[PDB]
Amino acid sequence: DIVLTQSPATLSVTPGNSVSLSCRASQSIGNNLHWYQQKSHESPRLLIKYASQSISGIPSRFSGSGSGTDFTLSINSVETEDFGMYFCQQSNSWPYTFGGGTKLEIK
Amino acid sequence: DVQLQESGPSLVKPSQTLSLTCSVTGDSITSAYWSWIRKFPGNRLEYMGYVSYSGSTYYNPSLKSRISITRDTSKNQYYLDLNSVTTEDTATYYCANWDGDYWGQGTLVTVSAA
Amino acid sequence: KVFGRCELAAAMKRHGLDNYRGYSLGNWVCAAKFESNFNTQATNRNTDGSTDYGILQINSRWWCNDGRTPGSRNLCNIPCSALLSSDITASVNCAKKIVSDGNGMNAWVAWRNRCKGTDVQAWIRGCRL
Repeated sequence: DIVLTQSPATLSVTPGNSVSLSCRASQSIGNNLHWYQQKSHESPRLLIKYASQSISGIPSRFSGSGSGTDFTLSINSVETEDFGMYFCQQSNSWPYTFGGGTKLEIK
Repeated sequence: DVQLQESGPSLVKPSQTLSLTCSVTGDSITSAYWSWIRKFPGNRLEYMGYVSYSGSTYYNPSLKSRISITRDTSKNQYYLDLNSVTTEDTATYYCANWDGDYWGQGTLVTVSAA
Repeated sequence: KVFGRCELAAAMKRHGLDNYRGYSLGNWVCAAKFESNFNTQATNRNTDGSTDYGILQINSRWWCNDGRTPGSRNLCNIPCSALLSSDITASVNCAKKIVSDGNGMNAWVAWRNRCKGTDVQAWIRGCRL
């Protein structure tokens, strides 16, 4: 299996700053990395697909980039609705896998 | 528009089979791609498997073949069967379409000797 | 747009098809060569009433919606017109979904008859990608 490692494990931010979260894959997975957000007491919500493809209905402050093995998710000026967990996942190979997650918190 | 919902027992005994149902409203389950995901205590997410258009299924090998995913075209539901549960199956189970844009709300299933 | 071979190889590699679910790069290039001769605007009317669109000849009965095919399921949630573009993005996104089924690349008939069992890596040889 493809192991996906995310960093930092925790990130505190005062609303209005910019942040970027990493996800490194143990093997090259091309562009096959997606990103999700999970707020408390809720279902994961698809934010970015295929490394950098925007998804209708989600704030434009979210953006992703990378390929191969190094991926990042950026948040332009964190809004308080953004705090929660962020997970990356690959679909290049079967079993699909998720990274350990980053917690985003008010500083 | 698509709506998904999990249902089943919230408490199970070790060694039985956990059975879960996902009701879909807003589109026929037939032919589409449908999945199951679980979140363990401690935030780890595990992709469990998916059923696809031909009826073929893909199961995570971490589940060592105790999983079955099945759909019933008439009631417009699809199912999760997980045999021999242990305390390591305690978790939040979600139903979701393959594309990842419609998720059910989740259902906490605890496995305890009770 | 009619793509060059090497030009298609490097594009598909940018779009994450090298080794996607077990199919090497050459598979995709060969498939596109026999399915549409690298022409992004190719269309074929089927005898069943469905049409096949674009560079990977994606079918209107199951995958995209052209608003003219009877048991249309639109499994890729996308108008068929979206696959007739010089940008290959929507075609690749749908193709990635089609191959994630147990039939794999066997959904594409030309690839099936002209590509499977052939040295498919020949299609990306002699290219800077």
